[PDB]
Amino acid sequence: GPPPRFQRDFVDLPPIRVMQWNILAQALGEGKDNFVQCPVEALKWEERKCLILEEILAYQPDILCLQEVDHYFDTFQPLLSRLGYQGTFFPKPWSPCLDVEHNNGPDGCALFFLQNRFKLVNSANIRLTAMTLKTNQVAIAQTLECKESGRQFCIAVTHLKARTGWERFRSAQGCDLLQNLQNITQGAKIPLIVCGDFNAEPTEEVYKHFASSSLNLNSAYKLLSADGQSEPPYTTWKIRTSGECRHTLDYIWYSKHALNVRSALDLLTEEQIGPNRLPSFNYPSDHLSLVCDFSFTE
Ligand SMILES: NC(=O)C1=CN([C@@H]2O[C@H](COP(=O)(O)OP(=O)(O)OC[C@H]3O[C@@H](n4cnc5c(N)ncnc54)[C@H](OP(=O)(O)O)[C@@H]3O)[C@@H](O)[C@H]2O)C=CC1
Ligand SMILES: [Ca+2]
Repeated sequence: GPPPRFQRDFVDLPPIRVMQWNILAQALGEGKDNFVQCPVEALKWEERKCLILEEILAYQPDILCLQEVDHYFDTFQPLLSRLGYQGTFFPKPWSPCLDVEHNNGPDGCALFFLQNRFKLVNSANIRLTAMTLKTNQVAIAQTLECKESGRQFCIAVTHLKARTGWERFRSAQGCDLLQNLQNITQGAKIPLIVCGDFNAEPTEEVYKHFASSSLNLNSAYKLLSADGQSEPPYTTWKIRTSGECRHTLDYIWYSKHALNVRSALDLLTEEQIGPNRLPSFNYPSDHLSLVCDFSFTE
């Protein structure tokens, strides 16, 4: 069928468009994930590189928050720079990509913004800790200033520890991240948007901490549901040796009292995604991109 970027629609709910995407590290896609039903030819870097850029070009985001970026310096930083994006990259200290014999270096988080829209006010590369234990996961938090209005806001991207058995570990990481954002936003004086692959479904403690934080954060993709009270049924969908995995791990959190969600990019239906799920010949990651338009209240 056609590329998913031709199937997904924006639900209507100087806007700022934020895109959240775990793009699937090249070294991990070929060497560790064991996508037993995705053809190997669809995982080639040249094919994936082109599909990732096409997704970004389709949605023309003002802010791009990425995880699992192992081709920052050779691909995404130079190419997106030519399109007007300023980039920041922060690698995991011990990336699993380094376990692959022909990898392209460590993966990590990246944060891109359109230079002609925003001025960079401050930036922090945060190594997440779990009750003071130094972990292998990271966050980037930047304060930006709108060059037209003068409004400042904070954008953060993170990637938490994966897999079952790390629920308490993820909760501690999230608490550290929230603690950092408390400091950077001066007690919610600055509006906040947090993008990440939290590697946790809404039933996990880490989700509840974000949902009950005094930062007053809402999850943007809940607004796709009828009453706006439920997270989407999935943000990642693939088939491993272990079995078919379909769950919600990706979120865009936002200051409920300071930002309004104007739109959200809808999900694929079961019929549209195809029997072989993601990734595929027409989509380069096992996670769907999340895209929302925000506006400042009043
Ligand atoms: N540098 C070196 O020399 C050595 C590296 N290692 C270590 O391996 C460790 C792994 O790194 P870490 O950051 O903790 O990675 P995580 O445990 O947090 O996640 C594993 C990565 O593969 C994806 N994934 C999800 N489910 C599975 C699965 N069932 N099987 C395989 N992959 C899956 C995940 O994506 P998603 O988020 O979407 O779920 C994720 O990106 C590192 O600490 C590294 O130091 C091991 C030996 C030597
Ligand atoms: Ca992955």
